[PDB]
Amino acid sequence: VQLQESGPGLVKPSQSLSLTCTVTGFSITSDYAWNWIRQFPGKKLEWMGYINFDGGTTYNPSLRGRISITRDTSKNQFFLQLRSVTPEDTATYYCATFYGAKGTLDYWGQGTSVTVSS
Amino acid sequence: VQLQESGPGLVKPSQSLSLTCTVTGFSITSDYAWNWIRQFPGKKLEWMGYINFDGGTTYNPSLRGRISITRDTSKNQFFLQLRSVTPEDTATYYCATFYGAKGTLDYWGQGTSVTVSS
Amino acid sequence: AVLSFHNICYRVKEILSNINGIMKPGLNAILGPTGGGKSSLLDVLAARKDPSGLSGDVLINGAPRPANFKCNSGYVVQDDVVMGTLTVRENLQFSAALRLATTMTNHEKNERINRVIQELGLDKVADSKVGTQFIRGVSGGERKRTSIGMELITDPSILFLDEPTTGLDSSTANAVLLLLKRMSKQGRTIIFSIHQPRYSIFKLFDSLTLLASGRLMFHGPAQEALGYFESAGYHCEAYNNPADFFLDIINGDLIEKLAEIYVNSSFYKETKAELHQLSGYTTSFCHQLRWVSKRSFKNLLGNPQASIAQIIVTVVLGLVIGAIYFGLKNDSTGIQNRAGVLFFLTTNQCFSSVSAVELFVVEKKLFIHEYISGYYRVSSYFLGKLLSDLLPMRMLPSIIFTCIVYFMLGLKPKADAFFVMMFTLMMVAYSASSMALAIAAGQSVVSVATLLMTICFVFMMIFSGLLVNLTTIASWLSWLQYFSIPRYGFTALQHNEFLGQNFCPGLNATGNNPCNYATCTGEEYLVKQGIDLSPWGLWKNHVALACMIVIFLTIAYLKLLFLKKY
Amino acid sequence: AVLSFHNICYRVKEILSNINGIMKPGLNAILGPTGGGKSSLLDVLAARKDPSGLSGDVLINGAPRPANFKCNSGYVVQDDVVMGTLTVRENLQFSAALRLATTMTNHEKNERINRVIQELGLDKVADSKVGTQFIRGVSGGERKRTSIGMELITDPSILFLDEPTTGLDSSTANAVLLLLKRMSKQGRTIIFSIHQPRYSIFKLFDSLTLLASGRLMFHGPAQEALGYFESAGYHCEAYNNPADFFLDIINGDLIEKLAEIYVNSSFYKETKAELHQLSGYTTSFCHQLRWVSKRSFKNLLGNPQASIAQIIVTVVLGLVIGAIYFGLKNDSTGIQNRAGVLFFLTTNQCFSSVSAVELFVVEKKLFIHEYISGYYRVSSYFLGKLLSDLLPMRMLPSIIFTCIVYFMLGLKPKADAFFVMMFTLMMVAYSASSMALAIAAGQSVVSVATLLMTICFVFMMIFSGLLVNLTTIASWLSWLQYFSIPRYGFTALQHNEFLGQNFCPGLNATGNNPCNYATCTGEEYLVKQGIDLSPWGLWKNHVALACMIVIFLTIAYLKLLFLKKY
Amino acid sequence: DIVLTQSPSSFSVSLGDRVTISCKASGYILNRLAWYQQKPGNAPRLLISGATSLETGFPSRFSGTGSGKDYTLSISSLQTEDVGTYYCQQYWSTPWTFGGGTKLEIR
Amino acid sequence: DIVLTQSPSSFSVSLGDRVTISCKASGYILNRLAWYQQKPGNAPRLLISGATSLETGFPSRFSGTGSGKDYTLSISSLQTEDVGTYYCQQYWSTPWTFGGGTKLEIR
Ligand SMILES: CCC(=O)c1ccc(-c2cn(-c3ccc(CCN4CCc5cc(OC)c(OCCOCCOCCOC)cc5C4)cc3)nn2)cc1NC(=O)c1ccc2ccccc2n1
Ligand SMILES: *[C@@H]1O[C@H](CO)[C@@H](O)[C@H](O)[C@H]1NC(C)=O
Ligand SMILES: *[C@@H]1O[C@H](CO)[C@@H](O)[C@H](O)[C@H]1NC(C)=O
Repeated sequence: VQLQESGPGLVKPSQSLSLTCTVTGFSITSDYAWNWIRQFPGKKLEWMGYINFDGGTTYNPSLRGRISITRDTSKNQFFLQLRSVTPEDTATYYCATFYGAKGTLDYWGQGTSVTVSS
Repeated sequence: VQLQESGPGLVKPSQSLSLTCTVTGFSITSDYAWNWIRQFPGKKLEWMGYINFDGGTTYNPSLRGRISITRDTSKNQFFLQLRSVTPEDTATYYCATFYGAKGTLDYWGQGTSVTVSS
Repeated sequence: AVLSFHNICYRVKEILSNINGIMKPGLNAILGPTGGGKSSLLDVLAARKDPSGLSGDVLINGAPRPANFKCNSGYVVQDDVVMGTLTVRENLQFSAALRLATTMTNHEKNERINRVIQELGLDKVADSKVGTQFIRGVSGGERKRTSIGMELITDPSILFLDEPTTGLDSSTANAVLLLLKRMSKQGRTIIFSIHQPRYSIFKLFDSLTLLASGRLMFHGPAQEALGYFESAGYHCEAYNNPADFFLDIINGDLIEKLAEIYVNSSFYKETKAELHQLSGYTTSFCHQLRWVSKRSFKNLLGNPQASIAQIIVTVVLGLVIGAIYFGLKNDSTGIQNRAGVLFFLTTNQCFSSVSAVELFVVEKKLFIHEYISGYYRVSSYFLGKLLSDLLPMRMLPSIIFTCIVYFMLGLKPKADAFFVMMFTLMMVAYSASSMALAIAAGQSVVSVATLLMTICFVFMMIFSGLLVNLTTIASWLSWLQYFSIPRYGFTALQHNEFLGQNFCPGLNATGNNPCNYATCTGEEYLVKQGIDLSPWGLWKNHVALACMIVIFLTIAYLKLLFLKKY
Repeated sequence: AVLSFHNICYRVKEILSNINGIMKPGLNAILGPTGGGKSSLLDVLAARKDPSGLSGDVLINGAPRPANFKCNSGYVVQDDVVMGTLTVRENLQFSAALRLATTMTNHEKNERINRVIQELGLDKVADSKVGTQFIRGVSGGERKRTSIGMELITDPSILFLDEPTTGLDSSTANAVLLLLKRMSKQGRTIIFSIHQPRYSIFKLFDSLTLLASGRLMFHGPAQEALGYFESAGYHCEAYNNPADFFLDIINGDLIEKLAEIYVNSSFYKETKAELHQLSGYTTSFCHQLRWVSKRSFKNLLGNPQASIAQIIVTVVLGLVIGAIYFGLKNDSTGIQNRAGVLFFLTTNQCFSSVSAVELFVVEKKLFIHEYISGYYRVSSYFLGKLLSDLLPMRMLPSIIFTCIVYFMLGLKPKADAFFVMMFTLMMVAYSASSMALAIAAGQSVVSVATLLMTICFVFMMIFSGLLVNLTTIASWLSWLQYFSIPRYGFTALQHNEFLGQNFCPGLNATGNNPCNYATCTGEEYLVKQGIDLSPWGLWKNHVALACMIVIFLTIAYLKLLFLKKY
Repeated sequence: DIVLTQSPSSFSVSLGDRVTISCKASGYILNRLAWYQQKPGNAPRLLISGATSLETGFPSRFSGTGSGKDYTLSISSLQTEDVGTYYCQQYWSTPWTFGGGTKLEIR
Repeated sequence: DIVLTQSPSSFSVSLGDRVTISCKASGYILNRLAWYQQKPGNAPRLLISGATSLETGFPSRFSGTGSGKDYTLSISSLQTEDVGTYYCQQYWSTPWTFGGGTKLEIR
């Protein structure tokens, strides 16, 4: 219902990536699934993976082993942890909301941009 | 959305029973299931059987062979046809509406009363 | 006619060394222990082994053995190879219809049989059923009388019996051998071997050859065989069998000691001076496929308890599945029931076709002896028995499962979908049957192939789509889902039946489906299994099974063609 | 010690009329055709038939036969009943630890073995294995030497052999009988029956009884049997076996004609005047269960290819199910996968328990001869072989399925849910195995029971809950869902595993479920199959299976108890 | 089938009072429970769907808290227009039985 | 996976004109299709769910008529505020691919 990304806007190549989406107005352990969507320049959207409401998760098989999503249920946060980064995925990252019984990405974050250079 | 029963308010024993519920405001071949509910004096409600939107039907196993439900899709009517009547079921009959994906009797007819005597 | 053999070195290990002798017209017999050459010299002289092992020559009246020798001689198997469910009249017509040419009349051919069956003395059992486990038949002393006549059809000069007394009773065997001595005075050169005869048998012979451990140890007239060994250094007491006395010498009251005694014989030198005086298809293809399929069809009707049974099994199990799944509801449980019965039908077709292993394995020794005898081609055998046994005994159950359960269950009540289901069960019955012939043909035991058919199905069964979901196997196993026969039938039956259905009552979902994770229509069940909705996607399964019939029957053909025939 | 039998009219059909004779300590023999009483007078005098058919009396030295007659005499089966995987040292210890008294020392017991095995001349093979299909063992000439020594343990006065020469070679058979005649001079009476002996055999006998078609035809010394038939009106030619000559008179070079000549004999009256000259448990229970479970366990180790093979199949089929169903997803397809594999694991326990038919059926002819001789009790036999064969070979594969597939698939990752699954597959393994002992016990053929186990499971498989939905069967069939072993297992694995699960991603349904027909939790799947949610609903199955174990083993107990032992 | 039970077959309450109606099932329903309110002389009107959700056209004085087999209905501070007849319905199986119904009264 | 295709990768239309965007799938989706509208500089906003239903917050100038594999979107009489970027999404399988996206223009 109300989402907000935050994180470092720049990173060295082949080091790490961390983002944080702090959900207000709802409890992230209640209902929904919570997922990450990135958007490359030369716009082609690409879905990354969701964490369920009960801690289970499912990742896009294109991003094998490089991605992991964890949560902190104490303050309604869920964390994107992307490792061994290439300078190709200097995309715009989004945290989003999936109802499940309706099936659509109902709510979308404000959106942050990450650039991988040196 | 808008239902209305009609039929004979009295009948001889062991002959027949016919009712008619003319649905306005909707087409009965579109969405819903359509069913009959009778209510005995000394109030204990009792469900009888539904006809689906596609002509299929399912009857209460307590009323074996005595009931049959047919429809006329030309003018949005569906017919209750109850045979070999006993003077015990001099109940109040209702035509009703079942959403299926919500699961509740959402709409209810005005209600007619049938008495079996001589 | 005479045989004459000289300097035979047969190998696989040389279990024969150098054997010399002629066989005049009379009664030629070969005695010895079972480890010796009494069973292998016979197969060499009847051209039944590999000529790659043979070294020495075989001459007939001054002429070597032609390619027509396997057709101009009679070989008789030890156990009966006769059609035990037919009669003796029908069997000898079967042997006549494939060995004599097509020039002769049925009046001509039946008189030749009447020459035989009157000579064998089988007039009282001339139209009697031969005998099975389930049929009281002709006694075992006359089954042997039947089988010898099967080789007398061409009226050959040279007969090869293989142990004509083993298995009979002692009083039974004297009736056989006195017939053979009555056959001998017709001029027929009779060559055989006995496991431990009796002196009442031994008094009827004319020529004797004693073999043990791959060495010629006597060959001459059977009258002097006792008198030769008294000069050898052994004494025969009174009230002793001379034939048992000969094997008493073999076991030591040694082999190479007794052999060189026979080289220095007065009888071997008469034999050695004899050999140097001498030394120095049939029928059209269409006609064969009639009579092979005609014989096996009577074998199918003549054995009711293996064929009428599978009709009864079909109807009874067909009624039970009609009773449990009585008319299927279009509610949330309806998908589980409809995909339940269709899985049960396709595997019932597969797992019951393990009985097709019985087809080529039980008839194996009849197949081998006939093809060397050359009654037919292997192309003609294979197309006939499929037309006789496999084709009708699989059309019947797929109709009876179709006719009974289709209206008790209340499946999709259209005209074509009744016959698409009928055709689908027929192909998957053939496809599993063809795989059974692809494994069974060539082997001689039933149980090893039957176990291997069992292992092959339970791995095919996992990939059918009911147990596991096919679209969520990891991609390095998902290539296995094409090898599996019960997938293609079950995919076809699901496509025949879930097209115009609905399963959420009160909920029209086919225009829009709100509240998903629902499986509210037949397509949504059908796509989630990974199955195409185009009408190609149905018939793709049928052309798949039709290819698997052609591949497996070909593998079945080549294993029969490239079999070790000897 | 002498026997004396008189006026026996045995019936089932009187296949004996009136047979008279004594049997001196020597070499008593019974010759004749196989249709006669050459195998039925023997079983009467050895007390192996039903005493209801018995009419006459069987006396020993003036004393009639006690119930101690079986424990004081040895009977030797025709085919070898020896443990072909044990050595001869092991079998003779096994026979000694069950027949002799418990007061004897092992140092006493070993010497009693050592005298016998030296008397049989078996010191060179004294620790060699006897022989199986999968182990090269001692030849057939000394398997027979082993089996006779198994009945030489008690040093009885009376021995009963059944066809000691049928199945051996002729050079082999003289070695057996020359050993027996050396036993005959020591004072042990030997009673046997030979199918068609030789004159080298027949020169060694001490008394002869010629039986055919239920009539006594000769009794006396075997030397005076040839001269009697010379004086009967026949002639024996030169070079003839007299034993063949004796059966020559049977078949007509008539039965009642030849018997009446024996009625007017001077050999008959000497028998007649002699028979009127004379006329006028051991071991406790727990000791029996120790040695029996010891024997079948070495049989289980000694045949690895029937026991290692079930382990290898369990590991391989463990890994493949581990590979196909690799970690399961909590999505819409998760219900189809989880309920798939749990249906495959339960039914794998049932259909692999068809090999338990092999347990009592192959051991049947060994079970009968050991119980009539009385090595044990039936209650002691049954609790031992359950402990030795059935108990370990079902605990092992249910752990091997449990250890492999549980953490590959990723089932409910708790402590007890690992063990509840392990315990459940153990219980359903016994219950299917107990049903195999319920049916296969008492029968002697394998294929009828192996068919019948396949029939019962495929009807049990339908009602298990995956094919048909158990809540919507018509009510006059829904009582059959209690009679099926795989339902109680498959319900328990479903109850163990579908409790805290969810299957609609993004949708918390366990507080409220909008948009039904959904099956968005484990309970809504588990109720729709008709399964309780109480913790009793889990363990209701285990007491249901355990009651089926006790019933089926009781039926397995009683069918061995009421068997036709004679 | 699934028979239902409203063992409080009647009540005798006062205005503004918090009353509670229990509905017991003969099996598991898994929140597939309903509530209807029948005034004398009319058709039954839906009150609560799914045993927790509430229908548009009723104040938030009604609330259902069901779990497993023991489903219940709570009316906090009932008005005068809440007198009538209440029924509970399972819609899990096909023969959709109702409860016997209870009838509120004012002392 | 299921890859998607919007072969009209661009347009050049006029105001008040009826435009139509096609979205082709690499399999069956069975109406599990979506539509998003991304203005330049914002997050994607949901337009049509289930390939026929429409979201609260949009006029009824948008409509989707999909069947089988060929799903489409129709904008009748587009305003100025309907310029932007449109995406189609399958949510049938798990790797939820989107379409490549198309971008309307005004001549
Ligand atoms: C009406 C009654 C009737 O007649 C009848 C009714 C139905 C059927 C019938 C039922 N079928 C079937 C079998 C299985 C399934 C499901 C698959 N499940 C599930 C999982 C699993 C797992 C296994 O584990 C790998 C396994 O394998 C077992 C373990 O193996 C290990 C081997 O290790 C040994 C080591 O050795 C070296 C097997 C299985 C099997 C479905 C149908 N198929 N046919 C057969 C019937 N009779 C006859 O046809 C018949 C024949 C000849 C006759 C002749 C004369 C007279 C009458 C005759 N009648
Ligand atoms: C379901 O509703 C749609 C409306 O979009 C209609 O096309 C269809 O005919 C309905 N189903 C049936 C079976 O009438
Ligand atoms: C689901 O929601 C209910 C209330 O609606 C709550 O009790 C429960 O904690 C939620 N599920 C999980 C796994 O948190």
